[PDB]
Amino acid sequence: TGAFNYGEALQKAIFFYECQRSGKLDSSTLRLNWRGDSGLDDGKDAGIDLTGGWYDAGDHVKFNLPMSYSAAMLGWAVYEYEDAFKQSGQYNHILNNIKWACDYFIKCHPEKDVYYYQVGDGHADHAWWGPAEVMPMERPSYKVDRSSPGSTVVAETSAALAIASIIFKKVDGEYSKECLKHAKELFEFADTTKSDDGYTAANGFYNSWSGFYDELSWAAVWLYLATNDSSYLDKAESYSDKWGYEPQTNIPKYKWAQCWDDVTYGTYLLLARIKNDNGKYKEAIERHLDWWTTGYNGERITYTPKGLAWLDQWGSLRYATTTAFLACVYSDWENGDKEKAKTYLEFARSQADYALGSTGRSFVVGFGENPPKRPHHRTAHGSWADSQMEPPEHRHVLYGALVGGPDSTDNYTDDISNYTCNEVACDYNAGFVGLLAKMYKLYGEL
Amino acid sequence: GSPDPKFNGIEEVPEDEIFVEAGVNASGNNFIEIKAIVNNKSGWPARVCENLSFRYFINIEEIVNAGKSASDLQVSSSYNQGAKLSDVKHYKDNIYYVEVDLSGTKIYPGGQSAYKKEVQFRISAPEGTVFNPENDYSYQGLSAGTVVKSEYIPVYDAGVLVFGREPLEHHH
Ligand SMILES: [Ca+2]
Ligand SMILES: [Ca+2]
Ligand SMILES: [Cl-]
Ligand SMILES: [Cl-]
Ligand SMILES: [Cl-]
Repeated sequence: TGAFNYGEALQKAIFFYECQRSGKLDSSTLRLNWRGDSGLDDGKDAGIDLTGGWYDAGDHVKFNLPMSYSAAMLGWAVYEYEDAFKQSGQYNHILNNIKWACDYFIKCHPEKDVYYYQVGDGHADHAWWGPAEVMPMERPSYKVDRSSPGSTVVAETSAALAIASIIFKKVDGEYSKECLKHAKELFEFADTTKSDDGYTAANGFYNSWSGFYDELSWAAVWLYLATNDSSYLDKAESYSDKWGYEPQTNIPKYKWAQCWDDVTYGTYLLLARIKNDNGKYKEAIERHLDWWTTGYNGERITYTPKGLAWLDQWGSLRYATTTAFLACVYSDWENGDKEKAKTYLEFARSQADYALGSTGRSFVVGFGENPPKRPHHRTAHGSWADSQMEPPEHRHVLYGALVGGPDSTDNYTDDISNYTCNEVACDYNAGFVGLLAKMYKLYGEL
Repeated sequence: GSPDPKFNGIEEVPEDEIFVEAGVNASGNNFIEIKAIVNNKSGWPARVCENLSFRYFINIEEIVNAGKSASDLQVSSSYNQGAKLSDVKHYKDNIYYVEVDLSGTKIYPGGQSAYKKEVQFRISAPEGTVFNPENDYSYQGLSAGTVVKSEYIPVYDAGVLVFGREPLEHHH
């Protein structure tokens, strides 16, 4: 074992983030030749430089909620499995990409209680089909402030920067400190406003559904891990009664996944390891991972016949691979339940292998047997004529992109206009990178 | 183990990204009129070009041998929005060219009207003077009523050759 080249998949899944770069690029060091300068006027309507960051998906909007969630999850992967990244030769690559997003979040925070959370108008952006470098339409910027706040996106950004402060401590101490300063200020802004009234330009794309208490606790626990100031630990725990319960109960919620909207599940796990007191956070993460694997109290997530744990029709692979990363991290917790860890790790392997080819085909662009070749992605496609069908084949290979995936009976079609199947996105790849790092550690290092 | 470190997305450029297609729009004893469509189908990477120009080369041997000169040629057009047309300019020997300059117009792979711009220009000699297109470098392979990509109508980006070749004999 293993059954697939996890090291190659990891390399490619990280490379995907280079394909998403907005802003001024250095063509002399890029690992590809089909991306150029784009979005260079981002921020100019506000009088501020907001260039850089990542385009969200196959479009060119910069949506800071999924963008910061994705940078946090990549950062969490490096925090847990640094050696796996070094041994696979991917350590500088992953840091370079995480810094691309975090440099942008810093630009987006020009004063203590002001945060720009989006560049681009979703409707206008999606109305045109061509490569990033030649976008013809205006790209407005949007901000939240004390009068019109955005606790969800400000706290997820705080969390990404807090994580960045940890993983950059040794390689770039000055940047590490800069990220931490911004992370503390952003957290205070989100925590003292507790409101999303100002977060409006992402309506219909990235609404805050679960609310901001999960993000407040996620950012606080990462700030605790970044500073060792126990006041942040207290702060994270203080919202445990606010994250959410299963309907009609007082049981901490468990029937969903760690995702751009809901970071409750990873928070359970991080707090369980910190407290190590056989208490409620242990119980909560185990309920969650049991439901995804063997079942909890007679209930279990839907599985496809070919073995995919299937949460929803949108980003099915995204949800399964992200949960598989949490399962990896659980499996490495010394004080965890050893029999559950075995079950969780076998689940993580099965979901990685489904994404990489266990059904007979790969769901990762540019990887493995019969991969998707028509991901829904404007720049990789490379239309010169504002049309998804011209040319009929993509001009470029979007290596590493994890696509949406199949329906609940394993049906999938490789078609540029099939959204459930062929969507790609920052958040689709983020947990997947961590899963691949652990699989490479387990199977690819000797 | 570890993945192949040679991995990259530096792709083969499979097609000419920026070029002119041209054809004969009209002709007579003493003139030729060219339809030219400048294309920017860039992909490696896509880019906006706002300083493109091209040059159409003629040979005036037959004009000179008739006792006339380049100053007897006239460049005209009723179809050139966004394009400036030069008078005939000397290259070398009896080779001259018309420069067509689209600087200030954005041409980019972003829609049917964006990736290609059409220009029409006519070069005339006086009535009764033979104008022979057959010995003109940029006339090679052109037809009436159609446009085709031509390596003999070179394209420039801020005056720097990016596609096609100038008429170098016999000298390269
Ligand atoms: Ca939330
Ligand atoms: Ca001639
Ligand atoms: Cl490791
Ligand atoms: Cl919302
Ligand atoms: Cl590499």
